[PDB]
Amino acid sequence: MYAVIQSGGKQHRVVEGETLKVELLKAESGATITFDDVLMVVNGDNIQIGAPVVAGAKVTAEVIGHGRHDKIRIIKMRRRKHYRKQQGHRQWFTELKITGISG
Amino acid sequence: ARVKRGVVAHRRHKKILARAKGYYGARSRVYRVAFQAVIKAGQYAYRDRRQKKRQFRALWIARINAGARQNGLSYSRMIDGLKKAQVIIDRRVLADIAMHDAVAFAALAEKAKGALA
Amino acid sequence: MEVTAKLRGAAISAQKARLVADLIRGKSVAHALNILNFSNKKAAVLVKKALESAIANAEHNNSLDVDDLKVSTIYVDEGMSLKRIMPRAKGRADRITKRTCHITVKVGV
Amino acid sequence: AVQQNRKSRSRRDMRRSHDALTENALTVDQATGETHRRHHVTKDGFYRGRQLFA
Amino acid sequence: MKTLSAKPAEVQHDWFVVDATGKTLGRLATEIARRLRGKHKTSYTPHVDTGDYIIVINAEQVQVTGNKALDKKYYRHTEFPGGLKETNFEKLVAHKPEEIFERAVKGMLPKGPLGYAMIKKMKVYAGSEHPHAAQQPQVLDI
RNA sequence: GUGAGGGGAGUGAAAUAGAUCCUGAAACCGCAUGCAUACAAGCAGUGGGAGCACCUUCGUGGUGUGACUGCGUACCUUUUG
RNA sequence: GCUAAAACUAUGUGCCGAAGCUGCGGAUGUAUACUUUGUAUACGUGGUAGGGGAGCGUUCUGUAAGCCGAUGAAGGUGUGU
Repeated sequence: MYAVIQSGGKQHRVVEGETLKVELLKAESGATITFDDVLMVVNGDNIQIGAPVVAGAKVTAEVIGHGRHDKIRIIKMRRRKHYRKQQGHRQWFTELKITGISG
Repeated sequence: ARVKRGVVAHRRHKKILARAKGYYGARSRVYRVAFQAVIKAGQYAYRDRRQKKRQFRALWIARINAGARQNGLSYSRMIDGLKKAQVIIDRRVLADIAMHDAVAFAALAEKAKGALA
Repeated sequence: MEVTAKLRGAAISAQKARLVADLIRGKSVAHALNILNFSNKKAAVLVKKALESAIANAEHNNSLDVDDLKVSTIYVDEGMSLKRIMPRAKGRADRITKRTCHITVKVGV
Repeated sequence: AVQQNRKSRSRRDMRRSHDALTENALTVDQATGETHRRHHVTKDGFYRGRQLFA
Repeated sequence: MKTLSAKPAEVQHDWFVVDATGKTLGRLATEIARRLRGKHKTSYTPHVDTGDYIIVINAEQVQVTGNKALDKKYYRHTEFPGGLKETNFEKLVAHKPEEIFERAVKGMLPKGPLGYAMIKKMKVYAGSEHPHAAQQPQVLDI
């Protein structure tokens, strides 16, 4: 079994027990998140592709925690024009652990 | 109040040289050359954070084209057929399935050509 | 456990002494002594002095056997230079550098 | 005529890559047992058995 | 890091044989270059060689249209002053059939070490026989 | 070589405080280990990325290196540029 | 490299294609309402010469006959954050 899910404006292909990082969510650590907008479920020969979505499919995951990625440096410089500026960045994320996939 | 510059100046130069680790020749030893090298690296990184998305989309499209032509369709016809069939799976997942699961991709192509018909 | 000898302030360029150093790096002490004894380089005399000093230290201070020793480590460093003046044509003067070097020899079994 | 750019340490060492020294031909003299330079009289005046100095 | 690149140790190269009798030069060359580069495989990776081996037989029976048999020119320069040498298609095909295919496919492959490695997988022969029976090539009709 | 210089012993809290001797940065020059490098053309990086070596909580981990590959003609000043 | 084109004329159906637009996450300027709020909504955030606003570090004076320090200050050299 593997499934296709939507989260954070992007799509993921997941299997049971996978740990993945998605865009920051408002759920608390230790909570359960349920996806009911599954796009595709595959079990060997059994294939289900949703027209927009698969009716009745579910993917359940647990929230592990939140964090920030590694720092990125932004540099801008216009040569011969006396211009230069800099800034740093660290993007937020949420970590999920897939606990159940049902078609 | 006379101020000496040594400690702060040494700290700034040492930070620049530390960021210049790994470059060839004077680019990792000499402060002037190293300082010019770090700024150019930053500019390149800024540009390539935009170029990366285009490069990966091109890779996905090529793999989807190969899978479609294995199943008897072209890339453009397969994309149009999926759009007509209302499937909204994106190219990244489509290319992953094309690489790692031939049967599922064959099912997707069957759906697309059935919608095209 | 290596035995060390140092020769500091030898009046020769380190670039010239290194040619002799890499000639004997890693060899048996008897073979190195033969090479130095029949070399015609000026640095051979200095390198031989350092090597015999190291062998004597190993034999006397540490009570080792000369038959098993080898040249395990050797390198040449730069020393303090002397500054001189050389007069050239038309009233111009140039600076002359007289270079020295330090020689380090380690022997071990 | 002079350089327009300073030469790097890598190219300097590449030029010097042909500067290594070479060992001489040494041989143990059978008559006296000492190591001597091949085809040369020993330091104490022996060559192929004959002696030069009384 | 969910999009994976092909691993060179896991790439399988297959052997195909193509007969050039009566085919158009460039329209055969494009397909040959595609299969040499590996564009027909779902594991295609730009920095990895994934293509196949292509043997070409009857290389002197390839064709060109129009008046290109007499009018198409091949140039080279020996780097001595005035050293430009010139030939045409109909003499070159009689003399060295393999160099025509070399030029045509080299112009369509990438210019670099990977391209040099890719072009090594094409074997061109004038007659109808090839010495690669041990590799058991499969007939490919392109 | 009754030289210079060093290795022991000894003094001292400390001798890599040993005489132009507190601390001992950078340019510059050596030795050692790991990886890469002798069919390939350019501001030397950047975004990808196989393999190898060591460490390891054995990992979707850490450190070093970087085959192959897309893009890419330094900085300052003065100028319509 | 291309000739019932991979050329030219006309028509049609798809697709590719930018830092443009949309999606998700984050920061900030101004204004309107919450009738303190730091909160929501709306519109903005390419920049030379210039104008305006807000800050980081360095040496010295008071606070300081205080607080830290041979169970190790300043300085030097790595690592993590």
